[PDB]
Amino acid sequence: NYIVPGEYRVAEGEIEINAGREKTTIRVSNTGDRPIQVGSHIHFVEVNKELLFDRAEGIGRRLNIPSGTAARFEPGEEMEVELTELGGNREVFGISDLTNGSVDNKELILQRAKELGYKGVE
Amino acid sequence: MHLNPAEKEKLQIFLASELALKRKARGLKLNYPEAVAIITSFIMEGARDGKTVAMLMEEGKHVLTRDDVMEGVPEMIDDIQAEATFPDGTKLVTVHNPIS
Amino acid sequence: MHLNPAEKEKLQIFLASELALKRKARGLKLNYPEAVAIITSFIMEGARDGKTVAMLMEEGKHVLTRDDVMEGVPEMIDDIQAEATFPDGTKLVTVHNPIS
Amino acid sequence: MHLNPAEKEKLQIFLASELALKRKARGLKLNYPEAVAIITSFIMEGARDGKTVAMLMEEGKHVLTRDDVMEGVPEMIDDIQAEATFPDGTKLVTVHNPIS
Amino acid sequence: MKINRQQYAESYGPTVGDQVRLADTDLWIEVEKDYTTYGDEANFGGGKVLREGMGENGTYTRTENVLDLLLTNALILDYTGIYKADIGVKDGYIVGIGKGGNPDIMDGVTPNMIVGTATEVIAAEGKIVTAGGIDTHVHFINPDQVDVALANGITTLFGGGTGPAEGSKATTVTPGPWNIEKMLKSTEGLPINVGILGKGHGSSIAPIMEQIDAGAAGLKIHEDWGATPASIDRSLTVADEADVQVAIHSDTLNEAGFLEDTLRAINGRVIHSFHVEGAGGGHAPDIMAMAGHPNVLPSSTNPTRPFTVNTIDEHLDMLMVCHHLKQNIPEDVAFADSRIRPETIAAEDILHDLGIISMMSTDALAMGRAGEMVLRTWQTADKMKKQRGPLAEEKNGSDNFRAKRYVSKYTINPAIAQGIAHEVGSIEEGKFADLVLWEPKFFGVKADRVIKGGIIAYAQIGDPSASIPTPQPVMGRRMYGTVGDLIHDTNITFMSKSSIQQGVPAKLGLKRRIGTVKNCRNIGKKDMKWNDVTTDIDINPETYEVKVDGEVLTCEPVKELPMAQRYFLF
Amino acid sequence: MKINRQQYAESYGPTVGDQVRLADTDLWIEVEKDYTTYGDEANFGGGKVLREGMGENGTYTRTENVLDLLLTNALILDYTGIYKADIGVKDGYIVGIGKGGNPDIMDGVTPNMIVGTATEVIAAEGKIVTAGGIDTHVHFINPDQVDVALANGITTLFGGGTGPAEGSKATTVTPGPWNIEKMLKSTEGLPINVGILGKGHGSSIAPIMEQIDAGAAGLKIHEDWGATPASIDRSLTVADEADVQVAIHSDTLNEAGFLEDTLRAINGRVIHSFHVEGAGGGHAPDIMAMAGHPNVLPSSTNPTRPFTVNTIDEHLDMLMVCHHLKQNIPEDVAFADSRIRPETIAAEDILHDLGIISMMSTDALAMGRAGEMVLRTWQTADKMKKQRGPLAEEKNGSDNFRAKRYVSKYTINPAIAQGIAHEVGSIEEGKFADLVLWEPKFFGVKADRVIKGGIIAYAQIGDPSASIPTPQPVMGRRMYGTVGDLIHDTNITFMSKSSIQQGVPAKLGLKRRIGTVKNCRNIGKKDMKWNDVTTDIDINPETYEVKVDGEVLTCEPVKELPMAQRYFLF
Ligand code: NI
Ligand code: NI
Ligand code: NI
Ligand code: NI
Ligand SMILES: [O-]
Ligand SMILES: [O-]
Repeated sequence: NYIVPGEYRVAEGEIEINAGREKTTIRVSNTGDRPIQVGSHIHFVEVNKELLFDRAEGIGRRLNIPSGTAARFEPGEEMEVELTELGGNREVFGISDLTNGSVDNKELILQRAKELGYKGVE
Repeated sequence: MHLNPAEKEKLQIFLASELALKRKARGLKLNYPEAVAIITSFIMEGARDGKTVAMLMEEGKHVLTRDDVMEGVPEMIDDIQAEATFPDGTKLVTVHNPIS
Repeated sequence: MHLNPAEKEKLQIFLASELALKRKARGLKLNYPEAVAIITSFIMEGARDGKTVAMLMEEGKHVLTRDDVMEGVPEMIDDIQAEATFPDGTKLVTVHNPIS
Repeated sequence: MHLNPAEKEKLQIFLASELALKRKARGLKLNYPEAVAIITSFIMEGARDGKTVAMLMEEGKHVLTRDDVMEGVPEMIDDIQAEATFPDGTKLVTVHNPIS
Repeated sequence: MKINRQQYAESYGPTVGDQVRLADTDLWIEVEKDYTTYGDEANFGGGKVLREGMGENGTYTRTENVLDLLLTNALILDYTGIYKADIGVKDGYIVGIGKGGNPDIMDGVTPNMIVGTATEVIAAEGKIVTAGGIDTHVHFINPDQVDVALANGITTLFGGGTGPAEGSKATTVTPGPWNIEKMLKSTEGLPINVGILGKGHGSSIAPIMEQIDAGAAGLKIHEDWGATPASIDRSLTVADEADVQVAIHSDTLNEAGFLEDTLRAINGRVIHSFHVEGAGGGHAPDIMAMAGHPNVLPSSTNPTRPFTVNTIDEHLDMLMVCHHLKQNIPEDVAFADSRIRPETIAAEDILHDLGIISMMSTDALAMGRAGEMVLRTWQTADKMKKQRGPLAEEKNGSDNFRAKRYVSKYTINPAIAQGIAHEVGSIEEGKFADLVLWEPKFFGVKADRVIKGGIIAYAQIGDPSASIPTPQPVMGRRMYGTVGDLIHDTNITFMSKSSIQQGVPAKLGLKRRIGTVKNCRNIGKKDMKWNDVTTDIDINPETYEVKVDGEVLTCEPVKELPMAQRYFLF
Repeated sequence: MKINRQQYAESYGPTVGDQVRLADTDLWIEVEKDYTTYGDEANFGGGKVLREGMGENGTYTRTENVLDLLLTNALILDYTGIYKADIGVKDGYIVGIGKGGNPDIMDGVTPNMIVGTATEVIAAEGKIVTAGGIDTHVHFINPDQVDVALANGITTLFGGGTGPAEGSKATTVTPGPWNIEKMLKSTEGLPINVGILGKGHGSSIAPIMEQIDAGAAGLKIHEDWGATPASIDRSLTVADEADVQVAIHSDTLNEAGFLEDTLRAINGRVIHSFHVEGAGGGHAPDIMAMAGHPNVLPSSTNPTRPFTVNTIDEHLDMLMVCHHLKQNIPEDVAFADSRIRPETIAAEDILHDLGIISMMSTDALAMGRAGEMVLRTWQTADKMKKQRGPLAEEKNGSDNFRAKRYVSKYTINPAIAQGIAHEVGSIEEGKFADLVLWEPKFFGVKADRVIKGGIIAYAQIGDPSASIPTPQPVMGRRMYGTVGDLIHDTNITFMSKSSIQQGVPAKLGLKRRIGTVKNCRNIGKKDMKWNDVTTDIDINPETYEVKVDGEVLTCEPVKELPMAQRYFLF
């Protein structure tokens, strides 16, 4: 009966984020000498060039982490992350200008990524 | 005096603290704005005294305790912030969870 | 603190009362605004103390007497009104003919 | 109370003086606005006490001395002026070189 | 991946089934539904979602389904529901309630709620958002009353007055074409919505009607100007022609008639009965029986709300002082005792709880408190829960039914009564973006931010000289919506159809948004949201006992209220 | 007859070779030249010179070389010089700097500086006069911030915001055509010059450009909206077409790139790098390397200015609170430690002293203090003199070189960066009469009188009820320039060329003077007055050590500053 003004009484249970979307785990390495932190909703293939990973596996995807959070890579740090699929129209424009259209155009995205030196185009 | 807008406003905080201190002295459990005023004025006076930001971050957590304030007031106050002129100019002090 | 307009204004009354009380303490017969301030602040502090409206209507008539104030001041003050937050919310107190 | 604009403003001076006096009492050397506030409030309270303009011109030079204030403050204050209601109405007091 | 609900609520605000305490009351509201897609919540800041190519679309121009403003993660409390949604605003109006963001990459984005280059963001996660309060009993006595109102979440003032003239100090009346014109011009500088009431008095039509044509938004019948059968009749005939509302403060003295005579003069026509309980004025002792009738839209004013241990002592003396009554004159004492009645004040609490009194209002500065309409609504709901229990209609331990019943009293119902609910009074698509954000700990007490026409007009904010806006002193302050010419675009002057047709705004040089009063004459009690009950209210002329359905309505006064000494410095 | 120099300076202010201490600093400025004719000094009062037939000409009409206002005996401190002159103002502009009076009887009167029937007089003898400060990093969060700015001698606010919305609390952005229009209207009531920045984010041109056409004066790129290569690129393409400036707060997180990636996206185009040291935001840890590049116009914000013993503790906690970071989450702690760095803050002091950082600004209410840009500039110059000595460039024991280098940082350089130096930013003939008078004892601390468009807008003045204006309480107050319609003629709203051509002021009913932004795209670091140094700045990624010309830049934090506890009540 102690009253905390404005307090919550949350319901039981847990909230599943990005329910029903394919999840993918990949290893990612910060090959640079400065820290890189990556937000939940950046098209993963378009992150900093100096992050080394299988760039193809970032296409049409983003981090499977709570909305508004980020993953941090210290200089030289390699770790696994889990990705989820982009939704809506599955189009990306801007950011690093690697897509500018449907994320289905994997061949074009990778060509641009490779030309510009985004590490891990295989 | 050449009072600027902040100096005029902040006089109010000192006054509210004086009011709240009188209420405390006559045995009242303090409410939300009273508690906030006391701790805020404490920070500003501490800056004037030449204490460091770190000293005030520590001291600010011991100005009022839960038995000095009404039920729920400790949980209403997540932090108290004040800017004041230290010997090295204006600085921001944040006292986190001032009343346990 | 989240001060609303009334809270800001009413700080002035407390301050004017503090000023007037210092003047009284050094032996001055109080004037019209001084007397009004003292009685008004008394009402507001009484509400904060949790007194009833009826208690304050009674007590307000005994805060200052005619020998505390200048000639004509008792007759200038027909009543003093203040609103304050009681335990049961804001209420109006009117003290009629506070100084006999 | 029927406060006019000047009465409202001048409450601030009294408040700033109260603040400054507390700072002095805990052993601080006073700064420019603090010193000005103390001397100004002194003049206004002296008028209320019924002193003459000439008395206050004299007394105002002995309220604070150079050891009460920070380096350079005496030389920053060329004079302090206040208007207050004397028994014979509003008058201007100027205290020249208040702190030697 | 899953997030526990405590952590979810801390980050995004509450979701379905979660409850939130209203201030320091015993009242809990429960999230009924949530428009989000879990994982695609909108939020703004460093590394957050609403960034170009991500949650913010970088392609579309403003016209192409992009918002001017998104309020993210709002807990809406409204007559329409208690639920979680993003709120999208464009051109000063609410255009979308749903889920905002970027359809490029997010699922479930409401099609006209795109966050684009043009979009400002307000974070509402962890806030309760309500419509701005609609106060329909305002005496325009002291311009300082506007900030008082804004600070407690009021965004529309309907009433009358010319400042502290005796007519205005007693009655919500701006009399005649000239005073109305003057006050319409004054209104250009008031940072709140306004509608002006003319004097509902006369025995010929033309003197009353010319006030409507001059720009009044309604009429007030008040006993101080003669609440006679003639004045009642002529005012309602005008109102029926003009499509504006009439408010009444009836003949307390029963000089020209008793309640039944006032009802006969009304003759089934629609009317807003002010301070229906009667301490604020009206046929002694039985005026509150008005609230049972189908053609009456009944409101309370706030000082009787709720019934407390100081209420009677306070009100008896207030009445005596205000009417210059003498304690040693038996007619004066008899009058006061006939007007200030614990029996009807106690019943008034219960009639609110039952949905028989439909509206709250202030009576600002003429027997009511400009900044306490919202405050006292929730204190009343809390008292009733404590004394009467959860209402039978409630589910899952929540107070949602009561919360919708009570929020309606100061939002949608006054808007409907006044003929302005097409513009204001609820959080619905197509209505003006008058929105109030509340921290739950301060809910109903002190508004966080008051949005007027889609721009913040008033906020609790700190030191303007500080590095950040939160350091002390945190106080209510006017924001940019009130400055310069923006005050014109963020506020509405409500006016009669005829004054608008006759070009009064152009004649007077009014630059504010002009709102039309309409659809006031073919409504009734049935149209009062969640408060639509009609019944035979009996008030015993000897004992003042109130009966509904054969049952005496009574309750005890309380010694303490929530939303009181924990919060206020005085 | 001869006058000793002490007495001369007491009567007329200082003359050639005399020095004046700036406030309670160790900084001395020396009068370089004097435009007067000794014996014919202008002055005003009983029995003084500026009287009809004497120093005031009684023949000429206003059009005939007569001034609206003469500031007599000013000690000018400006990038153009430190010197003694009368300043003549007409039609709100500075029209003459030289010697005023009456050619009838005085030698050496500048031909268009006649004191005539039409001439007002301000006595500037014993005052230092500077241009009004130009703050280019303003968050429009709380209208009370304007007086704060005026009180410390700031006369132009460039930035963005809609009030205390989260977008505005984080970023100097007024997003989209509608919010821009609303804020242009609000600006009509703000007694200061204003220019508004749109959101520099998008992947298509049109959503960004439509903000320029709507009336924005520039753009802000901020990481909170996605400081991506695309947003950088599109904003600069817009800016190059529109002739407006772009400000950047870069990707601290290095999410889409490191500094070199941001520079590649900029691609040699002109850009204003905000809080270039990086505590205020930007590529961790090396953003300050921007200040070495020829196409970057670099500014600091004020809370790191200068490096003091409380700076780090204060900033670490400020960052944690503002970003809702937790002390027990290692990623949060790592982020904070990567962003708040004594190594770069200490170097920032020195980079200012060397003329490598060209500008100061506030970051008002979003990590900076609205009334301390001028204050902290001089505290920095003072610290550097104490720690590094008089600069090699100095002569005769004066600090004139340093004083010109530093005054330029908050006057002319921000004006040049923004494309507004044709109107404001220095005391030169042909520019708007935005002038600040300072008593030397209060220099840089509290302005005496702030002149806006040739009328006093703000002053430190006393009791309005007193016989004279000097009795207590002396406080900062708005003056007649801010009242009624005079606020329109004394202030400038700066706007893009396209919005002006498209008639936005007429569309919105703007009555303020309209200033055109221009010549922003073919400037660079070389155009920053007294602060034009380009060099390779190396920031060690491991240690954060800053090197210039192979030399580590470091200095100690100080325990005490001038212009601090001697002056302020809190
Ligand atoms: Ni009434
Ligand atoms: Ni009324
Ligand atoms: Ni920034
Ligand atoms: Ni900023
Ligand atoms: O009323
Ligand atoms: O910033």
